[PDB]
Amino acid sequence: EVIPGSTKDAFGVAHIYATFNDTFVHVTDISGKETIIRITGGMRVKADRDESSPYAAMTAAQDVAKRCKDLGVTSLHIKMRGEGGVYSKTPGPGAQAALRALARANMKIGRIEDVTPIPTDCTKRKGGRRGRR
Amino acid sequence: TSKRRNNGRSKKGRGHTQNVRCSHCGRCVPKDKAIKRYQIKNIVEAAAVRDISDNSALTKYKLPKTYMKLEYCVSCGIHGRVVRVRSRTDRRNRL
Amino acid sequence: EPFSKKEWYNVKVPKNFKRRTVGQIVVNKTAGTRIASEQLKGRVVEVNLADLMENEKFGAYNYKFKCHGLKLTTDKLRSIVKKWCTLIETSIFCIGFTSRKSNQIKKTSYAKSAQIKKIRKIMNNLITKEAVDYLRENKLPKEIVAKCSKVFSMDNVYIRKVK
Amino acid sequence: PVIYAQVTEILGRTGSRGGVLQVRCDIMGENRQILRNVKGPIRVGDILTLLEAEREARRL
RNA sequence: GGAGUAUGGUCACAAGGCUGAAACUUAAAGGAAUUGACGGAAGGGCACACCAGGAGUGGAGCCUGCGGCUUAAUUUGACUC
RNA sequence: GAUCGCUAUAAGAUGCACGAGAGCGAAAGCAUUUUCAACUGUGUCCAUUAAUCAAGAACGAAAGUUAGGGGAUCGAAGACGAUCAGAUACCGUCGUAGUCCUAACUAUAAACGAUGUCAACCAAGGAUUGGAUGAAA
RNA sequence: UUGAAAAAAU
RNA sequence: CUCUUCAUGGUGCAGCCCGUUAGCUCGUCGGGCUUUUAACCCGAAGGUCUUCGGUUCAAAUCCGGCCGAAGAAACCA
Repeated sequence: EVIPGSTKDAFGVAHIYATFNDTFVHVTDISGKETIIRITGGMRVKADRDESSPYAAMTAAQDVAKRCKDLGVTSLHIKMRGEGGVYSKTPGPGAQAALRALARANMKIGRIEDVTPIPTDCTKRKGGRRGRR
Repeated sequence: TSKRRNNGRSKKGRGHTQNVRCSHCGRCVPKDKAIKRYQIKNIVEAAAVRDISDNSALTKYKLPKTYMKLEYCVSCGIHGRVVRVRSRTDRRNRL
Repeated sequence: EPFSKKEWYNVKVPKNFKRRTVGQIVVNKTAGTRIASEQLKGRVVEVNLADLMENEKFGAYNYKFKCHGLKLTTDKLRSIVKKWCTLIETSIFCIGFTSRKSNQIKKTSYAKSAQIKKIRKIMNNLITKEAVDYLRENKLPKEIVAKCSKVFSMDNVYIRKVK
Repeated sequence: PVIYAQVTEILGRTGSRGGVLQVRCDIMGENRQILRNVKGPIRVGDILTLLEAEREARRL
């Protein structure tokens, strides 16, 4: 009937980290210290260049939905982000693919925030004066 | 010879301005010479904004927007079609 | 079975803040270790004043609670940044901006360096003395726009962080 | 499990040369707009068959 | 052009900095704009140019032209569209 | 037990968004908040005390030198993996000097407005930075 | 993603 | 002496510890791409998988002496 460790309806926090080389769909509880299920883009594909494709990101956001249902998690807060430390602050193509797939799997989407870490005053950046030629 | 009267920059009464990093190349470009573009975008795109509204846990939640300012160099601003080569008379336009 | 029961508990906020239970937090079970290691795990962050004061007029903040502080949401901080004005910030962190006028025609409204310091001395002499922390909003970045309006016009005055 | 859609308008041709048409379709089950990449001759009147309707073919 | 090089002097721990030729060689070197051509530069259209295809040729036997080889001579013109 | 998530700690460096054909400085240069110069005002004072300057002197980006401290990020040299006919390069990973501070040197830049300093005259227009002076509370 | 070269005077 | 491993075109590497008739590059010849050369692509030939037996419906390929190299360990005529 009910697996051990599950509960009734509960709220989780979904951390959708999407670069141009991977896509992390990681969900925890409101505390953030305890994580339920984490599936990346590369967990669902056998090619290194497909680790960022929307299909891989959308697929990895479907097992997270079904595992959250098993654990009793019925809603998720979304914190989308990309590798925006000193690099491009734009999350990759897999950021939106996972979010729509999460909602299309009959899950309640709570608040959504862009927590891409912008630097107040940063360090040097890779590339040099002439950049990446 | 001289293609631009301002020499492609926007500095007049100063001698030095701090460098910044190009958005695409990460290349050191002067602050006044850089191509400044301010972009406003919703976090959830228009194709998927509906699907979130079908299953929302809040009453009057409005989806926020992303606020980022990007700076490009001339070499990549042209390549990315941010700016284009203009006519000799059309170069003087500033609108 | 990775989970294997574990245990789910409840979070209580102080008795001044309407909602007194936010949600569940998972832990391990008793061993040579101890489950009251729900201490210092006080990093539960709720959009606070839209999900716990049960009213979406406050929905642009964030709180955290030890078992701490408050912070403005990232979306709100970016939105209130204007291109052709002056940003004034001090330290509790409060941030404001010079405003326009109905009859004003010129594009830029920049404050003088001396005028900036006047606004950054009033703003520090009323955040203390009004140093519970007065709770809510109750509109007191309001004698910050009525006390500095004798010097400059200001609209987007907020308290962005308390540590 | 195949769910059909009705072609409403044609946005244009893409895919290097002209062999793929971008059309915005609606599913007669729930009147839901969807954008797909269509291979072959198509016009406004006829409908389309979609074995999968979870993807959006906006192509970045 | 030789060349900011040789030599003389001077400064520096040094790298080098400052001053600074001649022999010899040569009808040009160079500046701004014009027209054309070209661009692995941008924009707009077109062609069986390609796409969706059909028939194929290239593989085999034979006919025929070209090169080569041969011979007394194997007459010769044409060699990307 | 990586990538990932939540806290706490220590140094190093940096100073986003505001930030602009805006300001200051002789030039180089100057952006977290808490001695000098300049304009304006003037029924103040001196009375030619001024301008340009061989020689001479001070300041002078970055890199570089010497000796300490620091050493996070990035990274001339260098070591790998690609690409290539080759690649000792562009591309990816790692990484010494260096990048930061102190003391002493160095004195060169497309050190450019490629436009020496001082003075007189000089068409039309919008706008801006800082004062003064009228109206507008 | 790779694209090196085209002897002198007319 | 005991245990273990390997051998394949001119060359170097593949191959299935069950098996049904052996490949990838360089090397040779010819053709294709190019206005031409160099790069680039393709086809053919090139070994029958050290040597002899069993193992069966068939063995580079499973097992045995034999070759001819390699690693560890031992040694009273």
